[PDB]
Amino acid sequence: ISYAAYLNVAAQAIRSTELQTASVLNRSQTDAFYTQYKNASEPTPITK
Amino acid sequence: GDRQTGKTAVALDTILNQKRWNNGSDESKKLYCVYVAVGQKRSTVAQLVQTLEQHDAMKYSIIVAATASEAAPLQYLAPFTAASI
Amino acid sequence: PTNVISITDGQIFLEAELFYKGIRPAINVGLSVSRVGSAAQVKALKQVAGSLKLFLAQYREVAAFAQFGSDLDASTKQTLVRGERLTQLLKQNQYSPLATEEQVPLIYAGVNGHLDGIELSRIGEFESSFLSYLKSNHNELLTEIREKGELSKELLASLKSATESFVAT
Amino acid sequence: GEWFRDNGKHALIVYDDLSKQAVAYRQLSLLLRRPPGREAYPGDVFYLHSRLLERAAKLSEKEGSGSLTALPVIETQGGDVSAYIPTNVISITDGQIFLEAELFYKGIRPAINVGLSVSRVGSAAQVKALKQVAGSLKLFLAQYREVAAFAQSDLDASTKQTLVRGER
Amino acid sequence: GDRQTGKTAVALDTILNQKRWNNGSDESKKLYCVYVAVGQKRSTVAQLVQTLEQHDAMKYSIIVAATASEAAPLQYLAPFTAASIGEWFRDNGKHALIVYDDLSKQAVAYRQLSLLLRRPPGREAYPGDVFYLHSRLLERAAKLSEKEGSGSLTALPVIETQGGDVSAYIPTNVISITDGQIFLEAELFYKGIRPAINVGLSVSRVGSAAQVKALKQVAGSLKLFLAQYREVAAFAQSDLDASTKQTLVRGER
Amino acid sequence: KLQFALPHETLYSEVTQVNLPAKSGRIGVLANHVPTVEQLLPGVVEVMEGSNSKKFFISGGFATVQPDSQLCVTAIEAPLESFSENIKNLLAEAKKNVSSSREAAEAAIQVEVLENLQSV
Amino acid sequence: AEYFRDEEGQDVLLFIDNIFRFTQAGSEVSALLGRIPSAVGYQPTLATDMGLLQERITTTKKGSVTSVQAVYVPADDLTDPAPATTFAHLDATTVLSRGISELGIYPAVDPLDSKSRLLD
Amino acid sequence: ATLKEVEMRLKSIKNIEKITKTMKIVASTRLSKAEKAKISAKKMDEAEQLFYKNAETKNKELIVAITSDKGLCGSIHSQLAKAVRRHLNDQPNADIVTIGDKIKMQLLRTHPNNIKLSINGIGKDAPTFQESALIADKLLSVMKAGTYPKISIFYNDPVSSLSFEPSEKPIFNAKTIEQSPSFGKFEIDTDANVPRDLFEYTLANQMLTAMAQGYAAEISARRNAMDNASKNAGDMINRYSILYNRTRQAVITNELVDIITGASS
Amino acid sequence: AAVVGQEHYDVASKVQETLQTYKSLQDIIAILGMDELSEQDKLTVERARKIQRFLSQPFAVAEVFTGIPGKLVRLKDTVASFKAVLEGKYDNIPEHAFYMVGGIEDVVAKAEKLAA
Amino acid sequence: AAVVGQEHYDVASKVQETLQTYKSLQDIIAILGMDELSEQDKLTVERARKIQRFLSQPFAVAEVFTGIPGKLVRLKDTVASFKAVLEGKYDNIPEHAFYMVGGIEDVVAKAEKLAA
Repeated sequence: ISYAAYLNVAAQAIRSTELQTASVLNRSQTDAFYTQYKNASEPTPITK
Repeated sequence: GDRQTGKTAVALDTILNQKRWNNGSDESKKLYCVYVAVGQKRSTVAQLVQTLEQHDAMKYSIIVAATASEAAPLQYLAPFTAASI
Repeated sequence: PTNVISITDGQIFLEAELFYKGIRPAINVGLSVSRVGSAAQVKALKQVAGSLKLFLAQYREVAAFAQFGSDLDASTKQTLVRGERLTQLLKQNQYSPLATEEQVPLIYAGVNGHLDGIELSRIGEFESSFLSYLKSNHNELLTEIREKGELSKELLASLKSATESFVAT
Repeated sequence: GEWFRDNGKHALIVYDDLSKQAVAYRQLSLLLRRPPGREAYPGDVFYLHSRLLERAAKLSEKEGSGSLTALPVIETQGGDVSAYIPTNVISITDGQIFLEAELFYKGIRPAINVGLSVSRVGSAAQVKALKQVAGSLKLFLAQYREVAAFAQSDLDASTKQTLVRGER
Repeated sequence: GDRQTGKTAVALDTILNQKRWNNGSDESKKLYCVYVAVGQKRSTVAQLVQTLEQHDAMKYSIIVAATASEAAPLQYLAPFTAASIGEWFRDNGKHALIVYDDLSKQAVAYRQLSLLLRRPPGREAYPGDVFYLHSRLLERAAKLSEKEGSGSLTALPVIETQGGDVSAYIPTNVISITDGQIFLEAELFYKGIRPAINVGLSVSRVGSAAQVKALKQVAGSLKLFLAQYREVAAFAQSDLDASTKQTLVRGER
Repeated sequence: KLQFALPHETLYSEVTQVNLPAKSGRIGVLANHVPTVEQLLPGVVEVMEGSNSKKFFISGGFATVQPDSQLCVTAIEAPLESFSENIKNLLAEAKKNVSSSREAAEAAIQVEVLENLQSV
Repeated sequence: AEYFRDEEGQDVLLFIDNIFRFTQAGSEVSALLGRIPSAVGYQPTLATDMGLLQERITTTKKGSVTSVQAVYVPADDLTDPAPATTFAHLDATTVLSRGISELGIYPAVDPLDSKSRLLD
Repeated sequence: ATLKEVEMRLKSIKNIEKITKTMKIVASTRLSKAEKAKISAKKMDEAEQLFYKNAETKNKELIVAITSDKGLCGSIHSQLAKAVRRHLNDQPNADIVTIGDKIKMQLLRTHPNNIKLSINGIGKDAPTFQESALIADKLLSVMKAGTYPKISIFYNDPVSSLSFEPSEKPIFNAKTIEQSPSFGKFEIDTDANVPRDLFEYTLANQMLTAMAQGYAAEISARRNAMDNASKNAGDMINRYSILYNRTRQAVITNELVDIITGASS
Repeated sequence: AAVVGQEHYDVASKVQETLQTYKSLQDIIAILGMDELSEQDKLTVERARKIQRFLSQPFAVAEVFTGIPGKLVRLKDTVASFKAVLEGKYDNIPEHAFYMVGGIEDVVAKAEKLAA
Repeated sequence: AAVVGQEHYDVASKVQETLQTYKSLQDIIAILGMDELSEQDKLTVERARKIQRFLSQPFAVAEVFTGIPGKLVRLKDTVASFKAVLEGKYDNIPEHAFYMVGGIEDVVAKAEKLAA
């Protein structure tokens, strides 16, 4: 898997004893979608 | 709706689709149309009768008129005597 | 004006601004009413125009929201897309009446969203052509609409099929 | 009321509603062909109301402190206060209480909008105990009015505290 | 223009300037200027009189007075009488001027009279014959032909618009009669432009070939230019383009 | 010196000795160490600037001694104490997750983090 | 006041309360007299009566009355004829504010709002 | 009525003025956090840039752009749209990944073909490492970013706290990193996958920075716009207030004439 | 709350407040949008829209107006049904499934009708 | 559309509708701006601003008063001139190019003047 995805997962796990502030938790927990497009035609907004 | 901005034309439209029934049979569906024109100029009326004659609708239209010149009593009196007809 | 409004059984508002806006005939349909409603008109035309009023009313609400620059969801844009075509459908040339037999199809088509599909620009082209197509083939249908003034299940289906047949163009 | 007032006593007279007194004077005047005036009310409608509203009094203490509290009621037709009869009366009376429709709907009964209510005599006839513990109340509510202009998000803590205090 | 913006003062400056024309030898150059003070406090007029005698301009000028204290019939007849004096100069062929401050108060006076004559109030409660009054008054002022001695009696009537309401019956009625108007912007007056002129709500069209040719050549297209300044400052809240910026810079200077 | 930087925070933007776990095993950098680029593995990091030593649990990043002796450390997030019992409990659950499941790789990374936790 | 001014030479200062109620009183007197109410009800002779009052308030050779008047704006509409007529007489306007008094500034006077033509 | 229709419309404008005021305050509050983050973020980025500069690394084509899903933040969206469009004249065939519905809509008009990947759900959000990382992971897989040896990113550099200038930067792929002249001063193995990893790590770090610069500019612009909105609404309030006052008087006068006419009889 | 009883009053009070909120927020929704208003506000707006068309009820004498059969609902039944709606037990029912309904059964039935 | 011809009527129709739209959005434009209104509308508005300016035509009797030589434009010329502008053929040059001048040929020339 991609290096920055690897680090991301590690960072998210790392915000776990928990003590953490909301902003830490937010950088490690966000909801979104990615709507792919085409050369037009859009593969639907799938949760990122 | 605002003055004679085709306001007059709305009435003429009714007459025109009623051309189909009037020309057509069915006496009880023949709306012999009565157009009452109050306060309007002779020129306006003159254009209307030509339009109507072109559209062959003065074969079933009645025009009751009280032109702008034609008196205030006659203008007051014009709808009620149109009503009688 | 107030006195007459009370006396009359309907008001048929026409608005000048909507004339300039290019709705000719310009009818302010929001204030155009017949308090009693439909039964003084043809049954066929009553059936077809059943949700035409609802669509236009929804279009009006939706159209208003859009001008405040708030982003539109798809549901509003279904309404918007349907509504726009309908507005163009309403427009008619002065001194051009239309036989009821040839007003029933156009409204059926519109309400059944065949014209909501068809592009706004070519709505005017479609109306003329649609009538021509029915004149060629389903002129029997036009006669029936005139003669019987109602649309049977079969006739409604036939009419649906006719519009569908002319979905090409 | 004068008998009570004269006896030195105090009493409360609630004239409800002077708006209907006004109309009656209008009807009377117009029918007597007496000159019409602003808002088709006779011009001495002011004179009538003022005469009435000055009979309410708290006498000198040598005259035995004869009070006669009054609370006239004016009915606002379309919430109009610019109207000739309201404008006149507001000026004549010292104090007004102006209730607002939204507050009534929002279940705030009394629906009095104390933004538009004032008393001039005020704290002279406020219980001392109640004055002490509601100087603060005036200030809190004053802030609450200003802090009503935040009603969305990202706001100062002070604003959030105010919202809690004010709403409660 | 608007109330006590030194409305009078703008006109006063004209009267003063004509002192190298009003002490100017040529009688064509000599104006005999009339200041009609209507509805003005007699004290303020006395200060004006002192100003005029300080600028020694009083000797070529007349003051006609129908103060606020002075009664409405006197006020009503106040412009008419003044114009007769003006006509005496005019009918000597001699050039003259009459500045009427304020015809708006003459309207209020005629309103008062009409109401007190039980004559029905016209539009904006100002009598329906208010137009007739102004028109008969205004069209006396003229540049006569050489045959008639080339009479002059220039007219600068001073209308006090309350709230700058220029749709108002009396202002519109006056505007249609008059040739050119000099509307003054209060906001600019306050905001340190004295005199403060609306660069398009002041118009004229009869003075342009009667003005000095030097000041026609130099002033060529400047009205347009400052209506490009007007455009530039219209859309500034135009471009950062050097031409537009240059116009803003020129305009400010 | 040392730039030690996170997106929303900076830990230590003349640092004398730094001990780092990198894709090269463990590397210690002391004063002048010739300029490197090494990707920092998820790490337990000790930074000493003078004799004073600060102990960090760091979510990895990238490490670069610059030629001008600016030790650019970039990492996503961290103290050691902040990471630190409930975390041990959670990781047991996460260990269970590895049995089923990118999510497969993710749970494997969580086990790597569990190793990193075990280091504490 | 005039006995003081004219016949004791004194400069005196005469306060008036609401000049709205002066106008209002006059408006009523026209209507009572039956005289056609001039625009916004006010007496047709509104201007002349005020004119006499405020030209008997002036500096004579003998003395001078000066008057500070209290203007209670009619529904905060200064476009109304009665404020305009008042403003004709006024040489200064003093614009007290309670907002300003609430800034603890007594003088209540709102300085920017207050304007005079006597300031020159 | 004139009077009632004026009055209600004027009330609407008044409420609008108040809301745009309210928003301007809330915007300022929101802005402070955005900027604070952006300092730290930008500092972090500079350290990576320290490598790229000293390395002299330098540079189909990718275009990425960042703006919110939401509108009414001023012309952030459309100044950015124009500057993307300027660089879309520079290469029409480049594949645009649009992060934000607003930038998507404007660009969709100039070319809809180039829209290849897009992000919905970023709009309201403040910069977050997780989002940038995930977008990067998808960017690598879906768009095969390295295949395009040119990458270009667009954002709004918040030039002043009243201004925003749209700005762009490249993200250095492993091929570039490989052939950079100073890369021996930096020491790493020839068997290392560090170029392709450093590419990936800085794909997210640069993208996050691009988001931070943009977001701060966006919220700042929104504050500015909402302040100016309050003012514009105010001017109209005043104009219609004069109309209202005149109309109030007009009703009284017209009614009065009727009263007089009646009295005369 | 005693003349027509506490329940009737309370239910109706909730309606009044909810609607008054909806109307006030209607202005905010107009430019800013409903999404820029809180989760609580969004639920209140959603309830209000549902209530808004819950008011809609056809009449027997609007079998010639709208041509839609009338609906009659018992007094007790109306009070109960509004209480339920407010409790949000029927906030799983579409807005248009409150349009021109009668009782609670009808509100559910029109949800089923839309479902099919 | 036949009294003065279909082409004339079509040209006029588009002008009336376009200008009416521009006027309709004047409230919104003023409170906000055009960078907070639709792109589609902004094109229309920009076209309309040009059209608005196009309508200028100093008169020959106003030539003195404006100070700008008179402009008299033939009807046959007029239909052509507006048609082109409506199709945006020459829309790409300053709004001031259209300002205070007559015919399409003149606008083009005044663009050349401005360009210098």
